[PDB]
Amino acid sequence: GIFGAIAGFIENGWEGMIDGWYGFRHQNSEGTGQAADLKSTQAAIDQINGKLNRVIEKTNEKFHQIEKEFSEVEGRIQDLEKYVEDTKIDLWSYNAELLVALENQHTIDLTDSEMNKLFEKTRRQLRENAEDMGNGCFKIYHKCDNACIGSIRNGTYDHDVYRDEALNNRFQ
Amino acid sequence: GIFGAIAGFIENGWEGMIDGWYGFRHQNSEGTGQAADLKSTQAAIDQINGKLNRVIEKTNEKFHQIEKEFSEVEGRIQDLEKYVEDTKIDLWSYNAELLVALENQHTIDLTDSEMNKLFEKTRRQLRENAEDMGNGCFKIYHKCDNACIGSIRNGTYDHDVYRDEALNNRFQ
Amino acid sequence: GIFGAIAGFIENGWEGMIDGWYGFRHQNSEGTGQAADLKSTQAAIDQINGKLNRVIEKTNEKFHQIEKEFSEVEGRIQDLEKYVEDTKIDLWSYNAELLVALENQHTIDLTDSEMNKLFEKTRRQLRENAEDMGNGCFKIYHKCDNACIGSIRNGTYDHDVYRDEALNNRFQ
Amino acid sequence: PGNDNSTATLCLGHHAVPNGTLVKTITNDQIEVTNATELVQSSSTGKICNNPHRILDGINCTLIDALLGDPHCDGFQNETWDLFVERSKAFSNCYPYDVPDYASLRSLVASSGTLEFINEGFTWTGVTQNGGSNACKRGPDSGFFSRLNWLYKSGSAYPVLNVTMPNNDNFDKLYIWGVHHPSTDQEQTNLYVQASGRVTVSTKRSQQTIIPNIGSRPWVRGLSSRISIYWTIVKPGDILVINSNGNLIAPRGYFKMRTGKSSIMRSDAPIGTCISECITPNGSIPNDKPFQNVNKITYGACPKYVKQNTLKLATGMRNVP
Amino acid sequence: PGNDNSTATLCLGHHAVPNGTLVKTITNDQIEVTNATELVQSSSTGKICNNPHRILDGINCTLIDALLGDPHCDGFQNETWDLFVERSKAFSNCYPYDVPDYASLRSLVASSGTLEFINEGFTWTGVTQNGGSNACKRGPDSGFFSRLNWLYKSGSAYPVLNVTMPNNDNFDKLYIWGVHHPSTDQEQTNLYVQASGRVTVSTKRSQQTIIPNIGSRPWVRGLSSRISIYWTIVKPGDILVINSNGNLIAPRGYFKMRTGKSSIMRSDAPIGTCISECITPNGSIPNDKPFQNVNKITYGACPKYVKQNTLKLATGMRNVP
Amino acid sequence: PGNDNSTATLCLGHHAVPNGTLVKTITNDQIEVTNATELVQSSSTGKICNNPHRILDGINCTLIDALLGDPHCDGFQNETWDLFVERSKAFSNCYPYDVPDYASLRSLVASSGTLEFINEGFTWTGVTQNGGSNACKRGPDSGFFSRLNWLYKSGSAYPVLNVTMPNNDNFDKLYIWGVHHPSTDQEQTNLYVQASGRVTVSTKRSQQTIIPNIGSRPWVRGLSSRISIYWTIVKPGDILVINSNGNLIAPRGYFKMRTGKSSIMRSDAPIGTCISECITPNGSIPNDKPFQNVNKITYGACPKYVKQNTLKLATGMRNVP
Ligand SMILES: *[C@@H]1O[C@H](CO)[C@@H](O[C@@H]2O[C@H](CO)[C@@H](O[C@@H]3O[C@H](CO)[C@@H](O)[C@H](O)[C@@H]3O)[C@H](O)[C@H]2NC(C)=O)[C@H](O)[C@H]1NC(C)=O
Ligand SMILES: *[C@@H]1O[C@H](CO)[C@@H](O[C@@H]2O[C@H](CO)[C@@H](O[C@@H]3O[C@H](CO)[C@@H](O)[C@H](O)[C@@H]3O)[C@H](O)[C@H]2NC(C)=O)[C@H](O)[C@H]1NC(C)=O
Ligand SMILES: *[C@@H]1O[C@H](CO)[C@@H](O[C@@H]2O[C@H](CO)[C@@H](O[C@@H]3O[C@H](CO)[C@@H](O)[C@H](O)[C@@H]3O)[C@H](O)[C@H]2NC(C)=O)[C@H](O)[C@H]1NC(C)=O
Ligand SMILES: *[C@@H]1O[C@H](CO)[C@@H](O[C@@H]2O[C@H](CO)[C@@H](O)[C@H](O)[C@H]2NC(C)=O)[C@H](O)[C@H]1NC(C)=O
Ligand SMILES: *[C@@H]1O[C@H](CO)[C@@H](O[C@@H]2O[C@H](CO)[C@@H](O)[C@H](O)[C@H]2NC(C)=O)[C@H](O)[C@H]1NC(C)=O
Ligand SMILES: *[C@@H]1O[C@H](CO)[C@@H](O[C@@H]2O[C@H](CO)[C@@H](O)[C@H](O)[C@H]2NC(C)=O)[C@H](O)[C@H]1NC(C)=O
Ligand SMILES: *[C@@H]1O[C@H](CO)[C@@H](O)[C@H](O)[C@H]1NC(C)=O
Ligand SMILES: *[C@@H]1O[C@H](CO)[C@@H](O)[C@H](O)[C@H]1NC(C)=O
Ligand SMILES: *[C@@H]1O[C@H](CO)[C@@H](O)[C@H](O)[C@H]1NC(C)=O
Ligand SMILES: *[C@H]1O[C@H](CO)[C@@H](O)[C@H](O)[C@H]1NC(C)=O
Ligand SMILES: *[C@H]1O[C@H](CO)[C@@H](O)[C@H](O)[C@H]1NC(C)=O
Ligand SMILES: *[C@H]1O[C@H](CO)[C@@H](O)[C@H](O)[C@H]1NC(C)=O
Repeated sequence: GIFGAIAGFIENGWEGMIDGWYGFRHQNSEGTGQAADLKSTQAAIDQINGKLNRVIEKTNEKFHQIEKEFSEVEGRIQDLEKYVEDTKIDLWSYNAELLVALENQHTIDLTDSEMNKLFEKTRRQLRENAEDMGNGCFKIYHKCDNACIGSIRNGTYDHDVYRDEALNNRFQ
Repeated sequence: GIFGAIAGFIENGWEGMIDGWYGFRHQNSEGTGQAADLKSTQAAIDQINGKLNRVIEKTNEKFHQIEKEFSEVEGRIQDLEKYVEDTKIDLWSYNAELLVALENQHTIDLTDSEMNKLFEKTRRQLRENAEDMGNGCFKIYHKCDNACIGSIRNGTYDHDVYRDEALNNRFQ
Repeated sequence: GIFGAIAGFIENGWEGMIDGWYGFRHQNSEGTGQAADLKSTQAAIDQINGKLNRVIEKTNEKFHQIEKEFSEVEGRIQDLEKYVEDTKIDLWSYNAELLVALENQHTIDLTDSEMNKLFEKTRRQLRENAEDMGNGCFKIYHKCDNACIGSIRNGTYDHDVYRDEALNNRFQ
Repeated sequence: PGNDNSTATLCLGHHAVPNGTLVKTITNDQIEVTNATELVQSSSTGKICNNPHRILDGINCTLIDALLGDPHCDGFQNETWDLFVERSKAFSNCYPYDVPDYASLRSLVASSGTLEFINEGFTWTGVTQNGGSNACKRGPDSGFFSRLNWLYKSGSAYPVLNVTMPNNDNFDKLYIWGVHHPSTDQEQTNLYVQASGRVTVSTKRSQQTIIPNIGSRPWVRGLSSRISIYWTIVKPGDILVINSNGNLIAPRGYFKMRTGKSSIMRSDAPIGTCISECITPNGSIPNDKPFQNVNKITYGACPKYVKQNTLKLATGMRNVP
Repeated sequence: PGNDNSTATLCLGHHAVPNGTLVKTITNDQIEVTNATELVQSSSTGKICNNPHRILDGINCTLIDALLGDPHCDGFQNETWDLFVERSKAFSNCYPYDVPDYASLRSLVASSGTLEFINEGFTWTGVTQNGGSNACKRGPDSGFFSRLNWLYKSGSAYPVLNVTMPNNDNFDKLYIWGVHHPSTDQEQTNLYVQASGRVTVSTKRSQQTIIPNIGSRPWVRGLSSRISIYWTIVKPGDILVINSNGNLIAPRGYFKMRTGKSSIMRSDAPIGTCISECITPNGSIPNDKPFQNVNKITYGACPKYVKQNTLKLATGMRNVP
Repeated sequence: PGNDNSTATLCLGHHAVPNGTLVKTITNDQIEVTNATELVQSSSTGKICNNPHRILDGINCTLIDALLGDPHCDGFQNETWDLFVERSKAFSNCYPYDVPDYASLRSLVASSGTLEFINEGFTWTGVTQNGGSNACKRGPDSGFFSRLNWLYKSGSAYPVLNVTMPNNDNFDKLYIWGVHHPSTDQEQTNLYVQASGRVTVSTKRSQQTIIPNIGSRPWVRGLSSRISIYWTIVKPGDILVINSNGNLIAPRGYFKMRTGKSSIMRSDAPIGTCISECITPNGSIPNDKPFQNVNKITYGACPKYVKQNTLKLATGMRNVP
């Protein structure tokens, strides 16, 4: 029973993030906080809406076709009509099964990817001022108040400003 | 002809690992050693068994159908019966070809991924105590006996214990 | 309007690279330069030629089939002939649509992957002598003339030679 | 309490829900995602919406009885439809008949989409017209199919009938005609004099020729006799010839043929005052989903029939506690 | 010797085998993996396993000869089957016959799955029953199809035959009957008096009516004459009427119809004492694989036919030396 | 100017073009790539290349008129083809005729691939041979279908015709024959004496038997009479028997049947002096692409027909400015 330590995406999701799909949780001098990342959130949504527009890219319109139920036994021609239709249904049933499996694999992959993409982006910002804790979190080796964390989420963090302070905490 | 140096997954597999799909080889004060990683091994196997259960997700049962060979020339109706069947076979033949290609692409991708996933996991454990040699191996910048290597494979390696010793070897 | 700074693949392509698909741009004591990387270039091309050989893996030869246009109204049999053919076309039309979408997704993925693969390869060469600037470029923390950059592109860069000089520039 | 003032922790994460749902992938058979959507339509309202397709409810009539002009189907004269609906309660109540290749005539009429009928002035020299039967009551009087003309002896003979009707129009004409099969060799002569009639109906490139067959069939509405129904389509520029020795059940004109989106469906589903593009025998179904397992029989803009009753498309990431 | 005591090397790696196998991917046409499995079944045992489907070996008999009751097929009376097997050595040895739409009768009987036959007490007033022929020997005596009744003149006439048989049962009845075509205009009168017989077989909604044709056909088992075989299905609540002037080859009763999983296959493969769900004309094949290129003709739980003779599914990682 | 002499910048990058092209993916509906290629063939040259398939241009003749031997189609005697091309301008100019199941005869002849005809020495005792008609002029003289023999009365009678022709060959023989339908009951007796002819054509296992029908049809080239065309295939070891009372339009021999790659196509496209594997009614199309939306009707090694007019396959990376 450990409350207090925050943790990242490595084998845990955040039930408490209801204003976005991806985001940051921080712990610093001023306490803790949380903020969604709209950009990666929107990127996942756009991709998923696209598949779901293409999958629903409008039905086929069919009118007069062939009969598919029969009140009389007839032999050869009816056999063929039933076989044609059974063949069509099995092939479409296969198409549907495969489509869903492929699309769901892809949905999972692209959502995982957005997550990792946001991690790497953050890591690139931090340069030598932080280390990967291994749990989806960075240890930032300098005083980083709410405004500081904000600059990271905002993409305006200047690593040079804190570099001396951080290198000193990391090593010597 | 260089025997002595060990090497990692970067463009070489280990023919000598027969108790697992993925693993560690080490070289330290006590000599060399090798140990499979069951978890990533099991993860690849589970995924592959799943595809191979879904691909073999039981045959279609068909009974009375249409005739497909003919002893007499007949024209229009036979033409149609042959065309219906030729059409079905070509479509299923296509399905099979594509399925295998897609599934094999995926099998290769997920097995490569498990490999890289185990590398990154190890890298995260090591923090600042090791460097990526570029060949799938880490240079661990501190005395790491068999028990030490064991703690890495076991996931109980404490980077803090060795941090001072390693940072000193890496830099100053 | 900033000319002078060079930049990497992070959200920008190089219109000025006409002798390869992937490559290096550098800036050093001797000025700037650019060189294609043939290996990753060839790897993308080979993969794309493969798909484009398999997609064009030769047409199906068909001869006598069924009639598909009719000058007279006939009812049941013609209905079936039209339905058989409409069914075939819709299924192949679906196959084609899906194939192209899947293949194009894959083409994009494998080309992105080659890019990132060349970045990581370079990063592994550089060890502790460089830092990721975040824009697809490395800051190399030592004097690296044209010959030096060449050794990096050539895969013969010895990180040890420059390590002391670089660690000193990076930190102390 | 509180953490050191010298460092900070910044974690990256994704949302999760307490109510995840299981979907299928290539990798795994059951993986939990944050949200998903059904791709198989498996329910119907139970009603055939009468908008936007024109639905013609056959009620007590099959399309063929509406075509021939069975008296209780008189309300269908010259009717049109996108989809004709035949009900299981439908019944025939005219001269007992059969249609060799019933299904083809039903199909081609269904697809043509109209019973628009045009009277033509056939001259029938030497025979009596408008024969009626007690098995085809039209009020209290004996009667017959509205679109058919039961010809029989006049005075005491039945001259070889022999007439023509050119198609000088721009559309195909459909002619419905018949051959009468009396039950007794004594019924045959009594109506048509000759002991073995014939009906030859021809165009320039085609001909049908039918010989009647005397004999008793099962009693239907008082009768062991039958009529067999045939049809002939006459293209623009072509000519219809009708030659008969007897037993001819003559057409009174033609049905104008069309091409288009018209069809026919067997269903007992009530007609609904509502709007739906996709129609099944179960009733109309929505078409927002790409697939459906309601019925392989459909009409209009419909999801494709599949065997699965459910297919869940992930619309969110993997759900992880 | 040995490495420094100040550092260590820890390498990550994956296994590899000396016997890799080539598979196909999207990326590459031939990539070596550590292991793979065949998805196309391309071999058969060469035997049709008689378990778990009931296999009925026709031996010298086609299903139609078993149906009609060709004497050497008498052992098939009232037989049932999941899969009837017709052999290339089969032969007919009764009255020479043809079946217009042979394939449909063969199909519907195959699918019904039984030759369960019920005798009905047809009364045939004024004619002689049980005619026999030297072309259909039944021992040393002339004989005929067991399920058919060759009617002919009695005294010196052949009165218009006219009988009925209602279906007061819950199942469909299949009636098999025939029309005799004599070879000479003198054979016709000698058997049936009338010079041009007719056979009309009818229910309430359907009728078939056949006129014989006198003339010589190729000599078969002594004969230039033929019988043509027809059928009629009578639904519950409906009635069969049979009217004939002559040349009628009468049914002796009906075959009880069923629906189910029964079929028919042409094969010369021996029947095997073994177990297999999937049957092909080559013999039974295993069904562990999703596909097969043994035969497009199959029965039971089978892999799907495809044109490829091999498809290798990777079941291991890329093999790298 | 210039950068510090203490460091260097090394950037990794990929090319981009100023003229990117949009393709479709799973992820996005329109993504710009550096280059792509069309997979749907949507154009034709407009000409049917006469290489490498043997193209036989029917010109004024349908395959059936070439088969029967309509005089203006005499140039097609014994012709062969990979693909027979029927033109919309084709016309008949012989005795007015119909073919019940025209489409099947046209199909089986098309697929057989030859009109190779062998004369057989049919003996026709007691009748007159080689009847000719003004509706089938052969020069200035009345004439008839080359492959057919119009038989009629000799002296003053028409004896029951009755002949045989065994197949002692290794191939199937196709026999084309006919039945004449006179327009008047007085035309019938005048040609054939009997008042109701018959034609029975039989092998050991099959028979067709046709009764003519007297009556007027629409005037065609002077005539209200018709001939109806039938066929019979005789397998090796089997025997053809032809029995007729009158109205027989007799074959003069058989057409040798083959199996192979031959077919027939309706097209008005000019024949081209060029080379193409794939043929459509629009003309030949290249087959470098996997798909095509030119025509669902094709012959030879062709791309598969699809509904899309364009499908762009990326052949380069994402294009980024
Ligand atoms: C769980 O996933 C489903 C997947 O579709 C989500 O349902 C969809 O939600 C969107 C947004 O509310 C709906 O789009 C909207 O449709 C209306 C209809 O006109 C339109 O006016 C709006 O502008 C917008 O495009 C969409 O229809 C709806 N789909 C279904 C099948 O209901 C759902 O939002 C997800 N749930 C959560 C909690 O995220
Ligand atoms: C090479 O790949 C094939 C891919 O299937 C592997 O073959 C499979 O091996 C497994 C494990 O031995 C078999 O599963 C077992 O089946 C029995 C049958 O009842 C069951 O009782 C066991 O509990 C287990 O589920 C599987 O049947 C077998 N598949 C085939 C087609 O033979 C094979 O192991 C791989 N080779 C190596 C060296 O890894
Ligand atoms: C844009 O993408 C298309 C995708 O195919 C590229 O077109 C292809 O270019 C290659 C190389 O020039 C062609 O291959 C060659 O074909 C000839 C034909 O015999 C052969 O002799 C050569 O050895 C080589 O294999 C290929 O045919 C051609 N495909 C098409 C459809 O034209 C094109 O190069 C790309 N454009 C750029 C600027 O990269
Ligand atoms: C729609 O109607 C069809 C039949 O018209 C229903 O399918 C039948 O379902 C019952 C009960 O499951 C089965 O006993 C029958 O065998 C089915 N018939 C056929 C032809 O498959 C179907 O269940 C109905 N669906 C809905 C949603 O009403
Ligand atoms: C199973 O039987 C079929 C035929 O019943 C075989 O297919 C034939 O194979 C031969 C030799 O390759 C060809 O000459 C024929 O053209 C094929 N016939 C057809 C209809 O395709 C098949 O090879 C047999 N397979 C096995 C495994 O026994
Ligand atoms: C090839 O020919 C076909 C017809 O033989 C053309 O298809 C027709 O196209 C016209 C104009 O678009 C339509 O009005 C017809 O309805 C189409 N007919 C059919 C049967 O679909 C086709 O456009 C031609 N294509 C080329 C490239 O010449
Ligand atoms: C349909 O027929 C029934 C009798 O079978 C009759 O009672 C009913 O009124 C008829 N419906 C209409 C609309 O005429
Ligand atoms: C099948 O017929 C042959 C003669 O053709 C006969 O010798 C054999 O005994 C028959 N088989 C059976 C089981 O009666
Ligand atoms: C085809 O027929 C027309 C008349 O319809 C004729 O003028 C033309 O010469 C004919 N073509 C050939 C090749 O005989
Ligand atoms: C139906 O339309 C035809 C075509 O004009 C017309 O002649 C006929 O009188 C109409 N009948 C009814 C009942 O409206
Ligand atoms: C076959 O079954 C029927 C139906 O009961 C029975 O009447 C008949 O006698 C049986 N015949 C044989 C040979 O078992
Ligand atoms: C066509 O071939 C047949 C078969 O040998 C031959 O008898 C006939 O004379 C040939 N006819 C022509 C016109 O070449």
